[PDB]
Amino acid sequence: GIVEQCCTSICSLYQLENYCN
Amino acid sequence: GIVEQCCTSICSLYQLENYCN
Amino acid sequence: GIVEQCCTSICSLYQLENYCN
Amino acid sequence: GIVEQCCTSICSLYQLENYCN
Amino acid sequence: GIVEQCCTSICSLYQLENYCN
Amino acid sequence: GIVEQCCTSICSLYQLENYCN
Amino acid sequence: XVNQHLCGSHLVEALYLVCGERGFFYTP
Amino acid sequence: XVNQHLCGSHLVEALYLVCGERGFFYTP
Amino acid sequence: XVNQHLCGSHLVEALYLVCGERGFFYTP
Amino acid sequence: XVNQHLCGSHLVEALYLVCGERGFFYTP
Amino acid sequence: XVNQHLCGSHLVEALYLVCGERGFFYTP
Amino acid sequence: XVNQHLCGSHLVEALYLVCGERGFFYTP
Ligand SMILES: Cc1cccc(O)c1
Ligand SMILES: Cc1cccc(O)c1
Ligand SMILES: Cc1cccc(O)c1
Ligand SMILES: Cc1cccc(O)c1
Ligand SMILES: Cc1cccc(O)c1
Ligand SMILES: Cc1cccc(O)c1
Ligand SMILES: [Cl-]
Ligand SMILES: [Cl-]
Ligand code: NA
Ligand code: NA
Ligand SMILES: [Zn+2]
Ligand SMILES: [Zn+2]
Repeated sequence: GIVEQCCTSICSLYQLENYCN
Repeated sequence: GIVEQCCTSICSLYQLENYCN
Repeated sequence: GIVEQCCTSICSLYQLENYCN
Repeated sequence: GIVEQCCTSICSLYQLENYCN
Repeated sequence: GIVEQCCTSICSLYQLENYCN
Repeated sequence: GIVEQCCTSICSLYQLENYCN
Repeated sequence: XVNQHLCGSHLVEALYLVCGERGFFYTP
Repeated sequence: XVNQHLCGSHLVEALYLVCGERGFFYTP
Repeated sequence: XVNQHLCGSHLVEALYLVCGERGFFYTP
Repeated sequence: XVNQHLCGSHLVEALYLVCGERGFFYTP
Repeated sequence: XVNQHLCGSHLVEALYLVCGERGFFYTP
Repeated sequence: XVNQHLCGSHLVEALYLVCGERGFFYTP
C-alpha cells in the first residue's frame, strides 16, 4: 500500500500519481 | 459531492464518516 | 475573541502571543 | 502527557477527546 | 505575484511550477 | 541547509528568521 | 474555486483522521 | 461556519508555533 | 526535539477537529 | 505506528494536490 | 487580508511538493 | 529522506508565518 511504498522510501510525483483515480 | 455538502455549512464528524470506506 | 480579532484582518505572530499561556 | 500517550502509539480521535475542555 | 495569480483564480501544477527555482 | 540545521534539533523562531528575504 | 480548493484540503485531512484504517475515496 | 473553521485551523497551528513550551488555550 | 514538535503539530490539529466548540488546552 | 500516521497525513495532502479533479484512493 | 493569508499557507505547501529538490521562491 | 521531507513541510509553513510579507527562498 501507499504507506509501505511511500513512508520508508520517498515517492516521486509519478509514484504518488499511482494512487489517483 | 463532499465539497458542495461541506464547504459552506460545517459537516459533523458523523457526516464525514459517510465518506469512509 | 481570537476569531473576531484574527479572522477578519491578519494577526501577526506577535499579536497571537497574547493567546499563549 | 498527551505526548507520552499519543506520540509513541496512535491515539484515536475518541482517546483524544479526553483532552478537550 | 503568486497570491495575485493563484488566490483569486486557481493555479494548475504548471502555473505553480513557475515559482520553483 | 535549513533541513540539516533544523530537522533534528528544534530551531527557534529567531533562527528561522535567518532564512527570510 | 480557490475557496473550494482550500476547503477540500481540510476535508481530506479530516477524512484521513475520521476514517482511520478504513481509508477513503476522495472523488470530486 | 466553514470560514471560521478553516481560519481556526490555521490559528491553532500558529499558536502552537509561537507559544512554544508555554502552550495555549483555543476556546474560540 | 523535532519529533515531538512534529507530533504535537498534528495532535493540535486533531484536537481542534474533535473538540469542536468545546475547545482544548495544549500544555504538552 | 505514529511515524506512519504522520506520514499518511502528508501523503493525503500530496494526493489531494497531485490528483486534482481525478481524486484519489487512500487505503492504509 | 485573511483569505490571502490562508491561501498563501496552502500555496507554500503546494510549492514545497511541486518544486521538489529545486525549491522555490515565495514572495508575497 | 521521508523524515526529512516531513520536517521540511513543517519548516516551510513556519517560514511562511515567521517571514510574513518579506517571503523566503526555500533552497534544499
Ligand atoms: C509527498 C510525500 C509525503 C510523504 C511520503 C512520501 O514518500 C512522499
Ligand atoms: C472538518 C471540516 C473541514 C472542512 C469543512 C468541513 O465541513 C468540516
Ligand atoms: C497566522 C494566522 C492564521 C489565521 C488568521 C490570522 O490572522 C493569522
Ligand atoms: C491524530 C494524531 C496525531 C498525532 C499523534 C496521534 O497519536 C494521533
Ligand atoms: C494549490 C493551490 C493552493 C492555493 C491556491 C491555488 O491557486 C492553488
Ligand atoms: C517550527 C519548526 C518546524 C520544524 C523543524 C523545526 O526545527 C522548527
Ligand atoms: Cl510530520
Ligand atoms: Cl484555508
Ligand atoms: Na490509480
Ligand atoms: Na521559476
Ligand atoms: Zn507532519
Ligand atoms: Zn487552510
